[PDB]
Amino acid sequence: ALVYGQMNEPPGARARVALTGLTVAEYFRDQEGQDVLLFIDNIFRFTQAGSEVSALLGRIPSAVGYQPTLATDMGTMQERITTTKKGSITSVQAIYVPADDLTDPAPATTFAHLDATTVLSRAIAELGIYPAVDPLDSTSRILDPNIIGEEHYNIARGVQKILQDYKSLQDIIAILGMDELSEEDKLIVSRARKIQRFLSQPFQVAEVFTGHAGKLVPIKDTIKGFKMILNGELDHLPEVAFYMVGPIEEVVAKAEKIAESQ
Amino acid sequence: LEASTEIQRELDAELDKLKKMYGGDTADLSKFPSFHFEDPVVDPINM
Amino acid sequence: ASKRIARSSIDWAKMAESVPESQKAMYNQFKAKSDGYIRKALSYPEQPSPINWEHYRKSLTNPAMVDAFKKQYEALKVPYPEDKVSSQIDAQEAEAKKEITKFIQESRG
Amino acid sequence: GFEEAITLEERAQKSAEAQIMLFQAKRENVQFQLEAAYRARLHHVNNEIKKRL
Repeated sequence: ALVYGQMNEPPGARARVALTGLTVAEYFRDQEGQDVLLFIDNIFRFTQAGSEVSALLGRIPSAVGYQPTLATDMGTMQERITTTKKGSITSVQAIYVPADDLTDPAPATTFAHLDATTVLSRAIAELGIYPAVDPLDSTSRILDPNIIGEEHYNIARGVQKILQDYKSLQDIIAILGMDELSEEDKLIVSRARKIQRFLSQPFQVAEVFTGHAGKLVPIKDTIKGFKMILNGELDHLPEVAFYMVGPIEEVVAKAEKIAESQ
Repeated sequence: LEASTEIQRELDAELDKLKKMYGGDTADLSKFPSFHFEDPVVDPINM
Repeated sequence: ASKRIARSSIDWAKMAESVPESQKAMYNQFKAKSDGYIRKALSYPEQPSPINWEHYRKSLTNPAMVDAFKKQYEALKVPYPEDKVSSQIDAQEAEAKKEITKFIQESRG
Repeated sequence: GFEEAITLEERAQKSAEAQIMLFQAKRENVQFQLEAAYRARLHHVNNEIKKRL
C-alpha cells in the first residue's frame, strides 16, 4: 500500500503522511496478527516538514534551526513502530544526512531509535555485486550470542574479520602486487573474494531485467554456506561459481557445470 | 453475558494464536503429554 | 544427582606419560571428544528447574489443575537408559588383556 | 644401546598399563554419555510440563 506525500504539499500533509502509512501498517498488525513492513522515504523530509510546521506556528527554534519538540515528535512517530503481542511492524527508512554531518540533530535523533543499518555502496555496485550492501558499513544491534545464536554470531564475525583483512590487503596489492604475498595471505584473499562473491544474490522482482531466477535463501542455508566457505571446504571451486547464486548447493552445481563446460 | 461481537472475535483470535504458539494444534495441551526417548547411537569406540 | 556426569572424570595425567605422540595422536581426539561429553555434561542436570506449584496455585483461580499436574509429575519417573555396549567393551577389554599378555611375554623374552 | 633397549621395553610395558587405563576411560565415557542423554530427556519432560502449565 502506498501513501506518497508529494514535495509540493503543505508541510502539515508531509508531516502526517508517515502517520497515515503507520496507521495502515498498524491495522495490518493489530487486526491481522502480521509482521508488517513499513517503508518511509524519506525520513529526513519528515523532520523537515515538522520543522516547517513548528516555524509556521511561531515557536522558538532549537539548536541548528530545528523545532524544540524534535526529540518527542520523533519519539511519538517511532514508538508506534514496535513488536506487540498481536504482531510487529518493521520499518525500513531512507535516511538523508545533511551536509554529511552525523552529529547533526536530525540524524542523531533518528539514530537513537535505529536497531540496524543497511548501507548501499556505489563502489560495490561498480563491482557487479547485487544487492550492493556494504558488509562492513552495515551493522545491527542484534549481533549477539543470545538473540541470533552462537553459530550465527561466530560466522558473521569471521566473515567480517576476513573482509577487514581483505580491505587491509587491497592497498598492499594495489601498490606492490599479489605475487609477493604469503601463502596465508593468498588463501585469505581467495576466501575473501569467494565470500564477497557469495554475498550477491538474484532477485525475483528484477528477474525480468536480469534473466536469473530469484532465490529466497533461508537463514540456515546462509549460515551453512558461509561456514563452508570460512573453513576452506570450497577452496578448489572457482570464484565465478559463487556469483549471483542463492544457496551453496547451487554454487557447487554451477562449479560442476563450469568444469564440464571447460 | 451479552458480549459484543468484536470482543468474541478478539478472544477467538488470541486463543488461536496461543494454540499455534504453544503447539495445541498438534496435540491437546490440557492432558498429560507422552514422551519418547530418542534411541542413542554413541560414537564409534573402535576405529 | 550430578554424580557420574558433572563431578567425575578419569585421570589423564598418567595417560599422557605413555603415548608416543604421533603413534597415539588419537589420544588428542580422545581427550577432546570425551571433553565434548564433558561439555554437554556441563549442561543437563537431573532436575533443571523445580516447579513452584504454590505460584501457579496463587496465579490460577482453580488450583485443581496445578494439583493434577503435580500429581502426574510425581507419578512419572524416568529411569536410566538401556545399554548394549557393555558386552562390546568387555570383549575389547578381554582382547586387550590377551594382547597385553602376549606383548609382556615378548618383552620378557 | 643395551641399557636403552631395556628402558624402552619398560616404557612399552608402561604403555600397556596406560592402555588398560584407556579402556577404563572408554567405558566411563560411555556411561557419562548415556547418563547425559538421560538428563536431557528429563529436561525435555520438565520443559514440556512447564509449557503445559
